[PDB]
Amino acid sequence: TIQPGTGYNNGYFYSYWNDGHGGVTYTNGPGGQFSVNWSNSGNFVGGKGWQPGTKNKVINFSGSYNPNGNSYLSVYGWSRNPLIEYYIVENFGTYNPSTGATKLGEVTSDGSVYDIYRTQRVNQPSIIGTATFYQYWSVRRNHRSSGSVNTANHFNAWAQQGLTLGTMDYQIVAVEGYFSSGSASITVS
Repeated sequence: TIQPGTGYNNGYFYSYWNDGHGGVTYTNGPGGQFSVNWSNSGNFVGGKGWQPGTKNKVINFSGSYNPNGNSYLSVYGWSRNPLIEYYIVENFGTYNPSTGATKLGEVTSDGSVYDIYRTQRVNQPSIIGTATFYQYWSVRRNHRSSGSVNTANHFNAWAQQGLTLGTMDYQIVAVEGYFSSGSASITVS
C-alpha cells in the first residue's frame, strides 16, 4: 500500500494520483497486479503499465471491478509534442467519461464497437504541469473487466480522424474514481 506517486514495481511502471481527498487505498501486488479500494473518495487515478508506452502494444488485463458511482477502467496514457492525454475505456460506472465530448467516429476492436471522441482540457493538471491540451477517447460499448486491447487499432482509428499522437510517455491500465466508492483488483501484462 503506497502513497500518491510514480515508480516501478515488479517490472512494471505504476502511477497513483489523487486530488487530496482521502478514502482511497492503492496497493501494488505481485507482477502486474494492483488493487484499489475507495470509500467516498475525491478524484483519483491509479494503475500499472509501462514507461514509456508504444503505439502498437497489445495490453492484457483481467480482474474484478466494482464501482459504486463515477468511475472507469481503461488503458490510460500520455504523449508529448503534441501533449495528449488518452483513454481506451473498457468499463465504467454511473458516468460515461465521454459525456459532452465531440464524437468523431467509431472503431471496432477486440470484440466491440468503440465510440471515438476528442475533448479539450483548459488550464488543467498534466504531466508537464498546468496546461491546455486535448484528450482522445475510445469508449467501449460492451463493458468488460478482462480482455486484450490492441492499442494500434485505436491509435490508427484516431489518426484517421485527424487525432495525432506525439512521442509516448506512460501507458497503463488504470482505475479512476470521482467522488464515489468502489473496489477493484487488476492484473496487467
